[PDB]
Amino acid sequence: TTTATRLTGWGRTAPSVANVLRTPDAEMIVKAVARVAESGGGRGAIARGLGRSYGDNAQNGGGLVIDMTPLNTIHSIDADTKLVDIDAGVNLDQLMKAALPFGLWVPVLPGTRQVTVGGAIACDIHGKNHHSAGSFGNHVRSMDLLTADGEIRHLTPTGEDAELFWATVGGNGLTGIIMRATIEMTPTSTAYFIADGDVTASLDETIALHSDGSEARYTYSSAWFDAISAPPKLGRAAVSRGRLATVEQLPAKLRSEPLKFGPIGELWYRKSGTYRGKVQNLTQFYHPLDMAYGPAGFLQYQFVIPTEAVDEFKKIIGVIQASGHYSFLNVFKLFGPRNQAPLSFPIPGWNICVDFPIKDGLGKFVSELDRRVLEFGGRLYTAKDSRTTAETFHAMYPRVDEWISVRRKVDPLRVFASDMARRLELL
Ligand SMILES: Cc1cc2nc3c(=O)[nH]c(=O)nc-3n(C[C@H](O)[C@H](O)[C@H](O)COP(=O)(O)OP(=O)(O)OC[C@H]3O[C@@H](n4cnc5c(N)ncnc54)[C@H](O)[C@@H]3O)c2cc1C
Ligand SMILES: COCCN1CCN(C(=O)c2nc3cc(C(F)(F)F)c(C)c([N+](=O)[O-])c3s2)CC1
Repeated sequence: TTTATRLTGWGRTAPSVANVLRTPDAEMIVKAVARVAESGGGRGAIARGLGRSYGDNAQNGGGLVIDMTPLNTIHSIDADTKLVDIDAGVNLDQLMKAALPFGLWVPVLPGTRQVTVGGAIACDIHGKNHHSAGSFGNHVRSMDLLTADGEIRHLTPTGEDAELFWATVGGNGLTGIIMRATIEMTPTSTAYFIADGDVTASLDETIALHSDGSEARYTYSSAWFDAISAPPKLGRAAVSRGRLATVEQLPAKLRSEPLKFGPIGELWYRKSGTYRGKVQNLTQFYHPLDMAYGPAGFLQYQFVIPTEAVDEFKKIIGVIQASGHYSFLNVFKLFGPRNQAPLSFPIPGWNICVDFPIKDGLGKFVSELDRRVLEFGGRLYTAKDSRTTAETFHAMYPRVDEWISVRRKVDPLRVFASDMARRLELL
C-alpha cells in the first residue's frame, strides 16, 4: 500500500521523496520490515509520527517511511497502577483526554500535544517540568520494539536488554519501530495549575531567579525570553511557574468538575506578569502556545549549556543579540538531572529555543553557535536540527560511540535508516 510522497519536517526544509506505508495492521508493518531485510538493507526504513520534529529524522529519501499514526488504540488505562498501555501512534492530546477521568496526567508534555508516543520516546521529549520529572524516557515502563530481525522485543528500563531500551529512548527510530508502550502517569486530582508569575529586568536577574533555590518550590517552570534588546535589557524574562492544583484550591464554580478540560502594552505585561496563586487551565498555563506544517522561512535552534558554565551561556546570548539575527519567540528553562540514555538531549543546565527568520548569513552564523555550544560542554536538540555536521554532533554527545555499538548489534544490515542518520553518521 506504499505510495511515493514528498516529506519534510515541521520546518519545511530539506525535502526528500520516499515510499510511505499507511496501515493500521501491525502484521503488514512486520512484513514490510522483513521485505527490507530480504533486500539486504538497501535504503532502509524509518518510522514517522505526526511529523512535528523540525529536522530530517522522520524521513528516508529513496527508501521506506512507515506512518505510525493509524496505530492509535489505547489498550488500557489503570488508576491503581497509574499505567497506560497504548499503541505508539496515539498522540499526547488523545492520551491526555482519555487519562484525565482516571485522575491521571501525562507525565511529560511538550509545547504541542500533537506528538505520538513513538515520537515522544524516540526524541526523549522534555517539558515545563523537566527539573522535577525528567524527560519522557523516565516514565516508560515497557515498550514493544519491532527490530530488524523481524522480532518484537519487550523492553524494560532495567534487567535484560536494558541497554537496547535506553538506545531506543532518544534513538530517533534507529533501533527499530516502537509498536506499543506502557507509560506510568502522574496522579492528579484536577486538570488545573496553581501558578506564580514573575517578570525579570535583565539576564543577570533571570539567572539569579533560577539559581536562588526557588525552582525547588515548583514542579513546572518555563520563561519567555528577550533576545533582541541590548544589555542590560537582554535576557529579561516573563517567568511562569507552578504545580498541579488540588480540588479545594479551585474556585467553587470549578470544583464540581475538577478533571474537566508597544511601550504601553509592555508596561501592562510587566504588571500583569507578576502574580501569585493563580488558577489556570492547561491552555492558560502554557499560553500563548495555543496560538499541516509550521511557517516556512524560519530556522528553529535549541541548545543547552551546563549549569556551571553560566558565564559561557551569558556570552552566547550576547552573541545572538549582536548578530543581526532577531528572534522574538524564545523559550528558556533550567533543566534538571539527565537520564541514562546515550543520545538524550537534556542535561542539567541552561536551555533555550530560538527562532530565526531565514536570512543571508544565517547558516554560517548558526555554525558558529554550534562551535560555541560545543566548546562550552553543551549540545543541540535533534528534533530541531537539519543542518549540523556529524563531527559536531559526535563531539556534543560523548556517549555516541556507546550508542552506535548498541545500534550495530540490533541492526547490522542497516534496515533502519533516515536522512538524519546518514547526515550525522549514526547509520
Ligand atoms: C510547536 C512545537 C513545539 C514543540 N515543543 C517541544 C518541547 O517543549 N519539548 C520537546 O522536547 N520537544 C518539542 N517539540 C518537538 C517534538 O516534541 C518532537 O520532535 C517529537 O518527537 C515529534 O513527535 P512526532 O510524533 O511528530 O514524531 P516525528 O516528528 O514524526 O518523528 C520524530 C522521530 O521519532 C521517531 N519515531 C516516531 N514514531 C516512532 C515509532 N513508532 N517507533 C520508533 N520511532 C519513531 C522517528 O523515527 C523520528 O526519528 C516541539 C515541536 C513543535 C512543532
Ligand atoms: C508560534 O510560534 C511560537 C514558537 N513555538 C514555541 C517555541 N518552539 C518550541 O519548539 C518549544 N516549545 C516549548 C514549550 C515548553 C513548555 F514550557 F513546556 F511549554 C518548553 C519548556 C520548551 N523548551 O524547549 O524549553 C519549548 S521549545 C517552537 C514553536
